[PDB]
Amino acid sequence: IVGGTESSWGEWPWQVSLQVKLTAQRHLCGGSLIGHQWVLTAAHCFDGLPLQDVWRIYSGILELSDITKDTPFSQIKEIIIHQNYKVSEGNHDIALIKLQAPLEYTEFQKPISLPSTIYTNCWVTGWGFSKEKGEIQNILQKVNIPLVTNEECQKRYQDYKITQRMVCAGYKEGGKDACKGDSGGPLVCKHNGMWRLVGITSWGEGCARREQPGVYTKVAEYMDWILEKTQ
Ligand SMILES: Cc1nc(N)cc2c1CNC(=O)c1cnn(c1)Cc1ccc(Cn3cccn3)cc1OCCC/C=C/CCO2
Repeated sequence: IVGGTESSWGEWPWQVSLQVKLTAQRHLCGGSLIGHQWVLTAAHCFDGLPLQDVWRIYSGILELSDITKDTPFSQIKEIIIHQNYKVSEGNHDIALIKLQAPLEYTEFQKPISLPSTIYTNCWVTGWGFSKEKGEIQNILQKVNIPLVTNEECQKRYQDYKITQRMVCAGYKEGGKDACKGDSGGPLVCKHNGMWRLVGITSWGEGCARREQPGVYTKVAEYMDWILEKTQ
């Protein structure tokens, strides 16, 4: 997250960290807990070698440095990458993860409600870079960013097709955005006093540049797919 600040315990209780354990262990992507046994993330998080039994999913965590061998984690039972996703391309950047065991809902880990509206009060969170050529951040970062219309987003990225299945968010003069390592995490907005998952963090040209909004997978346009794959 560029231009954000530190979050607090329980503030974003659906945020998870997707890590890979090889000799060393590292955070690769964010995700959103959507049910006891389901996490939503970005398909591109799985672009690397499809190694077996390396992923560890951490929920109810604030600081990456607090993770040790005794910290509990979830494991992957199944990865469901959207069938039409293609590597190095934007469309359908979405994946479901079924966990090996159901997680309990607590004060510190709870699901984000899925969307069924002009959203105000939208936030993006994660442990990604705080600047374009940066590094993973230790404490979960948060930033408040306005949505832009798809017509405006398309005007900013005339070199790509911004589809109705994407949603964009950014400031005209930049400075606040998601970045590398935030991929797969949530873009949440308020409605009726309740948080809803509006987007999955996907892409931008650079990070936080003026007139270059972040591009997110628009969750509402994947609800039929989510319901089909989870039932
Ligand atoms: C979350 C995030 N935010 C920003 N601002 C930048 C980020 C990021 C982090 N995002 C990634 O690193 C990343 C890797 N693959 N992808 C994203 C998929 C992707 C999505 C969209 C597009 C362009 N497009 C827009 C509409 C249609 N197409 C391209 C994609 O992949 C090509 C390679 C992506 C490289 C990204 C480097 C910078 O990464």
